[PDB]
Amino acid sequence: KHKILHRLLQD
Amino acid sequence: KHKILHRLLQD
Amino acid sequence: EDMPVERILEAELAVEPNDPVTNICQAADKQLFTLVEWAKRIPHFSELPLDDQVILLRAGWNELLIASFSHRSIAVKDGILLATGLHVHRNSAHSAGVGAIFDRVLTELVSKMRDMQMDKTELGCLRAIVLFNPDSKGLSNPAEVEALREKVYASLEAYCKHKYPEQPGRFAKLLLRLPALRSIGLKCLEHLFFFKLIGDTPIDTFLMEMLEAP
Amino acid sequence: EDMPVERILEAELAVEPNDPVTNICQAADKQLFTLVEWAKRIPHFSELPLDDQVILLRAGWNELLIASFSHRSIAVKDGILLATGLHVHRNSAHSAGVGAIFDRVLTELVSKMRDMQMDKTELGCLRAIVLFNPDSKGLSNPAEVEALREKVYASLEAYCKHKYPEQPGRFAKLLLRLPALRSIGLKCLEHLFFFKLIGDTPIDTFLMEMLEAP
Ligand SMILES: CC(=C/C=C/C(C)=C/C(=O)O)/C=C1\CCCc2cccc(C)c21
Ligand SMILES: CC(=C/C=C/C(C)=C/C(=O)O)/C=C1\CCCc2cccc(C)c21
Repeated sequence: KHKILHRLLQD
Repeated sequence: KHKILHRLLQD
Repeated sequence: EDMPVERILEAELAVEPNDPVTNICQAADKQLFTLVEWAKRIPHFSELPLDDQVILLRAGWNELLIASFSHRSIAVKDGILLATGLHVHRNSAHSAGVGAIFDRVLTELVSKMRDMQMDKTELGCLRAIVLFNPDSKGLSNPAEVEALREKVYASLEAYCKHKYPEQPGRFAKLLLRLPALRSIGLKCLEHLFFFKLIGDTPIDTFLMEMLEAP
Repeated sequence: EDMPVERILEAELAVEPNDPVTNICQAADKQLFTLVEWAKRIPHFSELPLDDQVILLRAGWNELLIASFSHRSIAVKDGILLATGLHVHRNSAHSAGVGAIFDRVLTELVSKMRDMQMDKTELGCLRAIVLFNPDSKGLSNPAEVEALREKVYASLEAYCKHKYPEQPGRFAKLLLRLPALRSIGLKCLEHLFFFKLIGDTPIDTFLMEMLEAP
């Protein structure tokens, strides 16, 4: 879950 | 309104 | 000015001597009377116009009572001690359907108080700050209520640093439990309104009155 | 240790450049992306495990965003300035059915910020304290998050007293808006969940994601 959040935090 | 509260505060 | 912590501690010492939910509601009603006397013992409180006194108490009674029984539950294992001398264990609350809120109380309030060894003078001041809520709607003079709040935490900070010189962050740590108290206070109220709606679980006159409008 | 207020201010300066409810929801989604970048710029934040980073942001995004647009609305008359460059006047919010919450925001947050002239460094630290919420459920290391929170307000208090020596109670005054932010933050969320339920009012992916479980 929380697709968008993880992607942004990881970049 | 607030019968009980007023009575207690006033005493 | 004129907000000695000794007077605040005195107010605390002056009032502090089967369905777990029903027992909690009864304890809350019982404590509502003791809350008023406690308030009257708080410096300058009774000097405010009777109406603002009603507004302040009706606005914070829940957070005030929660803070009290929580600090009173520090020594307790996994649960709380009610003013009625009854113990509500974590499992018991869970079996009643209020485990979630009960856990927040133990995790965010009881445990945190026990960890930093919050004393009675500190509890008092925090409750005094809650009592003096300048945001309470309807206040005839919010600015005055604000002034009292500032005198309270000013004395609290003085109490700290002096009694706990080795803990320069204790003052802020105490103040930082208010957000949790405010959040937990709001959730307990929601539950109470639900208990009233459902009709089950007896609710006494004073507690019932606090659920009145506004 | 290693929590300079200069770095906190930088994070702020780095991100800060018809239905009024719809415009607010869009602004919220837009700001959610900017919130992550802001967080990454907060000392030691990105050093926490990715999971706790998610927990902290999902737990405070609402209070974080509310605090931001409120401080950004100080100069504004009776209303707020959205990140989209749109203005939501008090009357407009009222005509949409959200006047009550909107008034609390103006009364308890916007006005109080404008009255004490809260600066950007102060806003930053407060948001940093909110971000570092040790009570967030699921944290793999709440104690560590707590340590960061203490370093933040320790630096904030230092910033104060030094920049505002004549205001010995400024530090506590800043911290005492958190209870209001927490309360207002919870009410805005309730409204959002209602808007979603009703189906009306468009909600973008990021904002929608924040409404996901837990
Ligand atoms: C509003 C409130 C007041 C507590 C009063 C007490 C228990 C005072 C005391 O014993 O000192 C909390 C309630 C009262 C009703 C709802 C509720 C649900 C779960 C747990 C609790 C503590 C509560
Ligand atoms: C949760 C939240 C976030 C605000 C985001 C914004 C508006 C950010 C920005 O523009 O900087 C607040 C909302 C978002 C949805 C509910 C609501 C109702 C009345 C007023 C407000 C501000 C709100």
